[PDB]
Formats: sequence, structure tokens, C-alpha cells
Amino acid sequence: MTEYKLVVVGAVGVGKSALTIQLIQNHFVDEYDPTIEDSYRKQVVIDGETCLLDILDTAGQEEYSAMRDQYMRTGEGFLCVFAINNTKSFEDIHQYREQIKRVKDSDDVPMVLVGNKCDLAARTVESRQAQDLARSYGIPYIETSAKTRQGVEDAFYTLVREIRQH
Ligand SMILES: Nc1nc2c(ncn2[C@@H]2O[C@H](COP(=O)(O)OP(=O)(O)NP(=O)(O)O)[C@@H](O)[C@H]2O)c(=O)[nH]1
Ligand SMILES: [Mg+2]
Repeated sequence: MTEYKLVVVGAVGVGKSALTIQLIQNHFVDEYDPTIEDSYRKQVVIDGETCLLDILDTAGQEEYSAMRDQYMRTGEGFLCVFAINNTKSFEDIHQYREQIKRVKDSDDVPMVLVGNKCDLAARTVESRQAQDLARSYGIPYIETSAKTRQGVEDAFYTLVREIRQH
């Protein structure tokens, strides 16, 4: 096995836990809506390689977390999540990427920009705008819905591939 340390970041309510839980769930527990940041594990085969993903579901910058800095030092790749119906969450992406750069002292950290809640008609962030932003960062952009499952595996596996290609 190869182990990957993934960190999910983004503003309050964008769907960080929903995404993480949807990926990692074994469905013994019907509904699980975590109230606190936590770490989860998932074994998956990605391109023939058996991967152990450790996924940290972080709190928004709005919440205090003592270990936030070490989380970013330990993290190998980051999913930067905003919601396509939440313009402020999109604008906040800059702050998450700056935090990661300040802590890791690097311009070249593996990351994927994730526009969540793509099941919703009430869109305020157009796909093209997010593609531009991801292009400016030199990272992939993937739209997801934790509710419909669209894009969820793709977002996480793309991040693993970014770590690999680093
Ligand atoms: N329509 C829709 N709602 C979603 C989606 N993902 C999450 N939600 C909803 O958005 C809300 C916030 O989700 P949650 O998973 O708690 O987000 P979070 O980013 O972990 N929040 P927090 O920062 O407070 O931990 C919940 O009501 C959840 O059901 C999605 O893809 N589509
Ligand atoms: Mg959460």
C-alpha cells in the first residue's frame, strides 16, 4: 500500500464534511454529520495501486484549531472547497491557499479546487470563473455534489494523482 495524507479545507458550510463522509462511509451508520474536525481512512485502488487515504476534514478559518499549522505541515495534498451558490466561499479560497503556502513555504503544493453543491440551480459562481482561478493557481478544477455523488471520487482521486505527479 501507499499512504496519502489529504486535507479538505474551505469556508463554513461549503460541504467539507459531506464530501469526506460520502467518500469514506461504509454505510453501517446511516447518517453521520460530524460537528468537529476529524481524520478518516479509506482504502482504494487508484490506477492499479492500492492506496490508503488519510483524510482530514478541517474546520473553516472561522473556527479555532490548535493543530491547524501541523495539519498543513503533515498534509500532502489539499482539496480547496467552495460552494457554487456561495460567492464569499469562493472569494475565501485565496485565504486558504495563502495559509497553505505560508505554512508549507511552497508555491507548488498539490491541490485541487472543488466547486461543491453543483446539484443546485441557484448558482452564483460560474464554472468559467472557477476554471480561471484554478488556471491561475496551476491546479485542476472539479465540480462536485455530495448529495448526488457527482464528482466526489474524481475530486479525491485527482488529488492523489496530483501528489503522485509532484
Ligand atoms: N445541495 C447540497 N447541499 C450540500 C452539499 N454538500 C453539503 N451540503 C449541505 O450543506 C450544509 C453544510 O455541509 P457540511 O458538510 O456541514 O459542510 P462543512 O463545510 O463541513 N461545514 P463546517 O465548516 O461547519 O464543518 C449541510 O446542510 C449539507 O447537507 C451538496 O453537494 N449539495
Ligand atoms: Mg464540517
